[PDB]
Amino acid sequence: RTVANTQPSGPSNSKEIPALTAVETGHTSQVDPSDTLQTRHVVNFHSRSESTVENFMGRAACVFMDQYKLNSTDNFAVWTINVREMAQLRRKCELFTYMRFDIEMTMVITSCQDQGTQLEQDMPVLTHQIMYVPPGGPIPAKVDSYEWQTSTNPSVFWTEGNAPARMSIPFISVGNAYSLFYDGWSHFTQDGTYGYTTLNAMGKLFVRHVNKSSPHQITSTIRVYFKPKHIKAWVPRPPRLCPYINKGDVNFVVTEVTDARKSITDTPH
Amino acid sequence: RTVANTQPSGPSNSKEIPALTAVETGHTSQVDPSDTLQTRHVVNFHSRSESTVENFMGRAACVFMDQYKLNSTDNFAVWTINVREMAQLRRKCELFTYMRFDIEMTMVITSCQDQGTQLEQDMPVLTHQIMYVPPGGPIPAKVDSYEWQTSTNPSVFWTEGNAPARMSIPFISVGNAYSLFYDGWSHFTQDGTYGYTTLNAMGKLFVRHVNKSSPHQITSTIRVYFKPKHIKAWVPRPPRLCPYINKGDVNFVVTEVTDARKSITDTPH
Amino acid sequence: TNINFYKDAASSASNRQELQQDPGKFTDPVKDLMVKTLPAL
Amino acid sequence: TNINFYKDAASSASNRQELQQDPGKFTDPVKDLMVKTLPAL
Amino acid sequence: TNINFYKDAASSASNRQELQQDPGKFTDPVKDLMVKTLPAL
Amino acid sequence: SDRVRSMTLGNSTITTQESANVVVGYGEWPSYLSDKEATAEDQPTQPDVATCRFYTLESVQWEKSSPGWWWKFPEALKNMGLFGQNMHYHYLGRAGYTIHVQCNASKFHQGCLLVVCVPEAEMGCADTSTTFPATELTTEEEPHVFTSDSITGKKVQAAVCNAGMGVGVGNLTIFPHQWINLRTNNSATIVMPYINSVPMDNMFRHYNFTLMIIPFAPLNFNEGATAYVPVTVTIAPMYAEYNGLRLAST
Amino acid sequence: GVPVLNTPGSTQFLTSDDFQSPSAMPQFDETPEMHIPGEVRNLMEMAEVDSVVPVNNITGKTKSMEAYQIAVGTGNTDKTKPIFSFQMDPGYSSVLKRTLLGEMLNYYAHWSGSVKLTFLFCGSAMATGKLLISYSPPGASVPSSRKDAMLGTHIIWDIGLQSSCVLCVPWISQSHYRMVQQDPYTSAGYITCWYQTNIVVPPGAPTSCDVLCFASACNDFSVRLLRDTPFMAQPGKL
Amino acid sequence: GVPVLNTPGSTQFLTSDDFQSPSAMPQFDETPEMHIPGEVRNLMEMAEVDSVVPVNNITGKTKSMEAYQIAVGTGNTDKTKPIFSFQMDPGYSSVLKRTLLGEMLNYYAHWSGSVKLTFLFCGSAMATGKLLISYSPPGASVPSSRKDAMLGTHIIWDIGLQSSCVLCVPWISQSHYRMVQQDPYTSAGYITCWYQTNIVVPPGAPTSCDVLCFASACNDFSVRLLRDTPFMAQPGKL
Amino acid sequence: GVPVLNTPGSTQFLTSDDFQSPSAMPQFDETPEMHIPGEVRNLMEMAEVDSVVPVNNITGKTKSMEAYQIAVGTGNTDKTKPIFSFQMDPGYSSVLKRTLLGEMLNYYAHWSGSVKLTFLFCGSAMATGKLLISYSPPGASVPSSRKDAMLGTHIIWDIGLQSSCVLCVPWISQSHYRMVQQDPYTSAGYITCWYQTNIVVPPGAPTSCDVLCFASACNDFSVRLLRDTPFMAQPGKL
Ligand SMILES: CCCCCCCCCCCCCCCC(=O)O
Ligand SMILES: CCCCCCCCCCCCCCCC(=O)O
Repeated sequence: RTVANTQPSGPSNSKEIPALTAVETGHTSQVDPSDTLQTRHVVNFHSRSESTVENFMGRAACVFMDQYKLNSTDNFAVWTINVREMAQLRRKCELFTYMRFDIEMTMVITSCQDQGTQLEQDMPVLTHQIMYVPPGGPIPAKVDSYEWQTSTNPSVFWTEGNAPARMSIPFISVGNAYSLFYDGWSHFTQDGTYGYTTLNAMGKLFVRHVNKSSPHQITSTIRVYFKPKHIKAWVPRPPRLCPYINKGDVNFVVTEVTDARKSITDTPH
Repeated sequence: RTVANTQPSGPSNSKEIPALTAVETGHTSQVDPSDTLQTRHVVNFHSRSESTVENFMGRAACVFMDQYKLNSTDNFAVWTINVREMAQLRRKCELFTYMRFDIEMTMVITSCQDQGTQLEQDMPVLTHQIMYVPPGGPIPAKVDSYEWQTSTNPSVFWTEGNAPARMSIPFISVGNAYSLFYDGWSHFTQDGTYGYTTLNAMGKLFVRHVNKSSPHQITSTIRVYFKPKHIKAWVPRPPRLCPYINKGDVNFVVTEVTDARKSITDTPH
Repeated sequence: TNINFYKDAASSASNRQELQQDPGKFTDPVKDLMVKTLPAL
Repeated sequence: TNINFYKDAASSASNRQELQQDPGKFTDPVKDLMVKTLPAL
Repeated sequence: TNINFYKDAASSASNRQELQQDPGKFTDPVKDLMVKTLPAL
Repeated sequence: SDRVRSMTLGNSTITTQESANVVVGYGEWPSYLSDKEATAEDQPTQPDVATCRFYTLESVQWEKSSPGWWWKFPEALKNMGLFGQNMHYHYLGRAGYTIHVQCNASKFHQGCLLVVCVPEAEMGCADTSTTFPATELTTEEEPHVFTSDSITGKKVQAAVCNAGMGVGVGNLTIFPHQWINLRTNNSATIVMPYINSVPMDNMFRHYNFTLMIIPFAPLNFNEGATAYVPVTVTIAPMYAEYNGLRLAST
Repeated sequence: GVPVLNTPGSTQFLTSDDFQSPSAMPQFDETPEMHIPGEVRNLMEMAEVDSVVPVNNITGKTKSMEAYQIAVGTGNTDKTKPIFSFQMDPGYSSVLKRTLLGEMLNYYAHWSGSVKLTFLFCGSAMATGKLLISYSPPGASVPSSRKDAMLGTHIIWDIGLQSSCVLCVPWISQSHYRMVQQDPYTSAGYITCWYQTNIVVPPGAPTSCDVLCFASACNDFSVRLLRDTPFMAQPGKL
Repeated sequence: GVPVLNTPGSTQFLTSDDFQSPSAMPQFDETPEMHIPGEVRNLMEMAEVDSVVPVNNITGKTKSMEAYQIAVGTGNTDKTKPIFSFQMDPGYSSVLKRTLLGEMLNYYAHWSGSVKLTFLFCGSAMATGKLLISYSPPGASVPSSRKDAMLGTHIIWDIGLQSSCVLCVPWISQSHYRMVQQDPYTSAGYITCWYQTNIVVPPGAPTSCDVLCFASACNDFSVRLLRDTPFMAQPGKL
Repeated sequence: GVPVLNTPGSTQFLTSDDFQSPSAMPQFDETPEMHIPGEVRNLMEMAEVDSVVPVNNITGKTKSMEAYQIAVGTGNTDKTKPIFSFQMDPGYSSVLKRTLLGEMLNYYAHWSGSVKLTFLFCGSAMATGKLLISYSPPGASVPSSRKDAMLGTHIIWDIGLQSSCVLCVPWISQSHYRMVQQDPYTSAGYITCWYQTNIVVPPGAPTSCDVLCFASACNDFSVRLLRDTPFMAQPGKL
């Protein structure tokens, strides 16, 4: 599974011109260092492991951080489920237009115990219900609404102090891939929502405290970490140089192509 | 296990009239899109998975939420064990008249630490005894009564801060199926309890704190989640359009057949 | 995997890998066989 | 090891031991085969 | 026992049952073989 | 020789004398949607030559100061023959486009065009808060020009350096790309197959890809050379299959 | 004992988990299973079976029986107007949301398959007419002329002895699974019924005949992502 | 039950863990996979594919298109000066950090392989000249004379019909994996382009021709240690 | 799921545990291993290799080079006195504690094996003399006369061309493993060097010759119980 070994080369004066190619063809030259220059026989035990899209997405990264409190809509956290909320994994997922990945969510929830005048009352271990409402499903409006009855909606019901909750999610896109980039309008009139927001509507994630109330306000932070696995990247894209501005669109502020250097001949050190 | 593939079709002028059927027969037409119209050969890799009654009931949903306190009858929670208490799983179970399901109860219990004048005393980890009294068995009247001695009554004795308690329950109905719908009176004189309350008398669930007392009032909420597994649905029923009013009867307030639209020709967008 | 670690049959994982289906109970409950390619009468 | 303890295919460990690679999709997408040892024209 | 439950080779128990030893790298590094039962010169 | 090329898709044919090898989109040749990968049960309308022909779009003058142009396909093919008619009269459509960009320049002309088919080139709004209308990115009649610098308003961010998608334009070669270098090339052909998550998608709401022609080296010609150097896009959908005959959408 | 490393998913109550649990009553002799007719091993079976849909769900008529009744008449007036029109997607369309396929659709987030709408002419036996029941795939405006509906998928229903024509929507979608929730991306087409010919009736038969539409699922039909139904709303404890 | 001893790594969320977890929706019928062209099973494939690099990243030119343009001229002035010079290491070099190999390098901490820089002469067809594109391995000063660049690894680019010479940096390193982050120990060499011969042009052709450098990865190229990219900085919630 | 009973050793970080843990970077391509000469697969190999010991560790001489130098002279004075004397146990003996075997001994609590002390005469080539290097097993007083040392294990070193006699302490112990820490029970013997004959030198050679003692481990040598070394003391953060 290792990369191709550098074949031994020698002096050459021929008509092969391996270095001389044409980018006009659009084909990146398949040349090796043995072609242009003279190289020794180096057996490359180096392997393109951890560079696989499966391994690259294997690193779990946050996609959703929100603060929901105990003792309105601030007692539970609502997440329009998209990878684009957090820039760290968004740019990874935006390296490819289509990724057919089974996403492994690992919720990390930490209670904060908000600083108040009175904080001398100790609440028992806080259980957390991370319910997933599929798109078009019943969206709860209160922390005790009927939607929290998980007849069909999956829910971990994670309790604090245990191992972080983790529920692997299959490939749920209506299409055959998750369109991270989708230059398309929601409506056929070409008017509406432009971007990944249209196709990447995978429901919502409502996070609440299973505990009814606490003597003092406790604002637990739900840190959702998305680990893509069984990924099928299908159309590669460059990383977005510009910083992410909107989580529902690719809208960006202009950014330099690279870090500017003093001169075209400016080589530090 | 996938659904039937759309067989290729072509132009047809014959006496078969696949589209022309008769609903007077009571038989839903077995026609395919290849029959009425002209369709390409589409291999349907789509499967009727997650639509199975086994998978549909696989999603665990709440059936019983109650608040029982620490430091009368309010110190333990009594549940006449029925799926109908919570509407979310009730309508799922009411999709079929008879369901022979081994029910997997997963109790989710979260302490609340009721807001009081003094809450500066920290109680150790609260253990919770979820006892099941079979129908006709000894029903406790106090949190420390002799009934809590579980000589025969199953009890998880779950402790807070651990994994949520889960005790799979076999098919315990006296009949050969759980009659979710039962248009029958309790007594042969046709006078008494009408509905599922008659046949679906599967005992009671008493939830208490194993801890004798606490310095301050703690009202833990028992959230019982029922996951049917090994389900045998036997007589399908439509979902109840009307909102559920009573948990012991099908009694309902009249509701529209569907969301009314402005006109018979009113097509939004 | 599919190994049952509990003796009781009910104390086992849900049979989510069973996709048996017989719509003919509801869609085709008539005594006389009805073929779509012939008039229903 | 490689034993899958969950019935659902998605509920399995990531396929981090698969190092399949076809750079020819991107590096060599031309219809006519281009050999480095000949002029590209 | 010796079963490796993690795919990565580094994510395995230490090889504490390997007692291979070659002191001749340090104790006997001379090019010409030196036998204790003869003068070293 | 590889420089000469001839593509006879449909009635229209394109013959070139200085054209490098055609860039098959991502190495896979376009084809009709197979029954295994088909999700629509309608009978596919497959005009082999009525719609699968070379459509010559509006030619845009490659000025010295031109930073770039983009066409949004297949919406750029509206009102272009029976391909556009089938777009209008069908809910779902799939096509593999062998775009052919013609830039006839003399041997004394300096310049280079990255003709790159970016699948799903989601364009960024000039003002990040709002969203541009459809007219700003759609390419029904004229190519939408990338601006040399940043622009503002309810339009598409046309900064050529960011390619309008917040992406390094020099890295746009990651997508199926061919270079029209007037030193060597005068025409670039990219045979891009149908590229989308869904096997067939509507051809109005969703643009299957965007053909971005980015002059990396601006056109440089001395006085006396032809100043009107045209960049003519001739795109031929291949294996075009449509499902869902419906009322024409306009 | 055995060295066990707890995964980050330990001590959680995932709702959709196939985890074995200890039996509440071990070795409990379940009541012997009997062959109760109608064993539902999938709710797409109850979707496949016909269901009268409330096509005429105009205000007030949902309370009465006229919601399902599709009114047709032997009158020249409004003959160039649709008998009805509604959205094809059973998930959010007002007509099809509370029907058997729709009710078994809003319990899910994704749906795929060919909806087949069986149209029963509930009129006089001598009332003969030709209708044009047309599913128009999305991407264009709702058909406002019978020609526009004819341009899409359509079936001519010649009302006769059979009295029931099945308009099978041939799953004209750009994605393998349309989304049950209302989203323009997976927005379905439009099912519109028009008059291909008037409902000719004898002088002794009523002109205002009725039609019933039975939206049913075909063998292709499937749902992929389960979700709590928005219809069943519980304001509080029962 | 089974005696299980929890390892000291229990109840932790390691980001790079191959731990199986319960399915959110068990037996969920994923949409059937279709052969979407361009399947990326490794991002070293997108590194291998060419990418125009911003060689002329002088202040202001990064905003415009002239960042990639490598200016060459038919003038005797500054002919003994490099056409360009920059650091070979794609990780931290200003020219190569935001290119395809560099962007897929700053997502990692270690990189190994032969960077190949394809240089495209974007000038007049009759503009013929010889350049000397030289990778000098580290350990010495940046080449300030064309002879110094010739002393290192170099290729003479005779601009002609092909118009693209590939300078393949032959991985001249003292370690199996250079570090992406800027460290003097694994500091790479210096890629400098000079004039082996002037860019001779006819009187009717522009003197100020342009060159594009395409830094691409060879088959040897690999990255070993993943890390969050320093380029993608998120000031706050989007 | 599987019934698992946690052992009383669960959720603990035992330092000496062979517990598998999840990989920080899964499928990380480690740099290929090269045959670097001198592969140490056991630190008893570095114990076995010779090491000059500070026999003459008198105050002040530990700072200088004279700690290793064992002074010998061509003088009748103090000829009936030991050339040196110290404790055999490398764990706590001042001479042998910081040597290669001793340093690899204080990293352990138990030690077993035959220490071999190679004595190199670093004097004039014509300086010939006979020494009596004697290991006396414990249980008796430290040898104060050459006869007492002769009564124990001893070797006569005839200084000549070889110039190095190896006094191999033949592991005279009452237990299979002596304890590295200073304890009288596993207290080792006493290594004392005396003059069997004077160091006769020619008139042109220095009388005050020097001797170097190389305490080395034999093939028998082993250490059994690891412990933090008392030598490496860290007062605070570096
Ligand atoms: C708590 C159990 C259920 C968990 C469900 C939460 C995850 C829903 C599925 C996410 C799909 C991938 C992310 C959105 C699509 C994309 O932009 O790639
Ligand atoms: C704590 C261990 C014992 C658990 C016993 C609690 C569950 C009792 C059995 C419930 C049967 C199914 C629900 C009632 C019948 C129905 O309406 O379907």
